[PDB]
Amino acid sequence: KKVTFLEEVTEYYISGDEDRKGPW
Amino acid sequence: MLNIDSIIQRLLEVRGSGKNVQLQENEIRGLCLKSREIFLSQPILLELEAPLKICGDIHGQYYDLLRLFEYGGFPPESNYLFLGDYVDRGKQSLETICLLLAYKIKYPENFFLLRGNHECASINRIYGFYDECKRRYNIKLWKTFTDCFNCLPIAAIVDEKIFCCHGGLSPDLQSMEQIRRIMRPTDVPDQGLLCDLLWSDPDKDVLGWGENDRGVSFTFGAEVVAKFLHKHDLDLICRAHQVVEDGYEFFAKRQLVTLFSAPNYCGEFDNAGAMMSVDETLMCSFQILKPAE
Ligand SMILES: [Mn+2]
Repeated sequence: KKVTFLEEVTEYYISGDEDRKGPW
Repeated sequence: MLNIDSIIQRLLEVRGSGKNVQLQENEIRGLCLKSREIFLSQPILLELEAPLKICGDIHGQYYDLLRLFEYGGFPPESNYLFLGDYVDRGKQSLETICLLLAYKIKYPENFFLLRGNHECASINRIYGFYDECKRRYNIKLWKTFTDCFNCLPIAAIVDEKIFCCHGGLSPDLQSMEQIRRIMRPTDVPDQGLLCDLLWSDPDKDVLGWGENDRGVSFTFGAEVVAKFLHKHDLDLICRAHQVVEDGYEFFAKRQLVTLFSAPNYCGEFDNAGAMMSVDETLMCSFQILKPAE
């Protein structure tokens, strides 16, 4: 069992027209 | 009365739409009380097998959590380990932690949640979770979440080669048995082993240990990481707790990775969120969620 890494990374565009801030 | 399947259906209904899901108070309380029993029936240091998917901070970005399952596969299609920080900062901490606890209850040997530094009353009283509970339900409900969070596991080891925790290493950590001996329920203390696991950071300009700029816990350098992996015969440290531009970021020649799964964090950053897939032979790969501009 030996940890390795894949070179390709998968990207997806998602919603940017969205509220993500909360009150505190 | 607790209908887990129904709860999950209601939570997942909102996909494709930041709309709320309003569960009954006794339903949310039930999620906490049942999940607390399961957390305590499992070890505080989890021993897990690949394949699984690993996610860092969510911070109440509920629709972004849904998007992670949409691309990773909904439980139990994939096993999941989350690295903590489910609540605070974002708009929908309640929906977020409710869905994660529901899945923990439904698939307790396929679905795992670690404690982050925000699953701590002294932090999430201030950074939004308490306000959200008070506004939408009441104070009693916040106190019930606290009682549940106090029983979350602290660390996991995947196939005896990947050590996972929210924050990082501790100068006090000499034996895994030390983690195992931590009794629950516990609050997160202001210093010491449990504090460091949830709060410490790597730092490429530190040799050995340093004072952390946050005002809590420590920073540690690359050679601390190396010596730790060699001593315990591990290959990798997987942790969260720092926003990173691409959602993942390597440290010390890929002996440590930071994962962060809240895209566009707070609205105050332009970061992607990432998830790490560990396949059966421990080949790790990354999926990236990126807000349109
Ligand atoms: Mn954190």
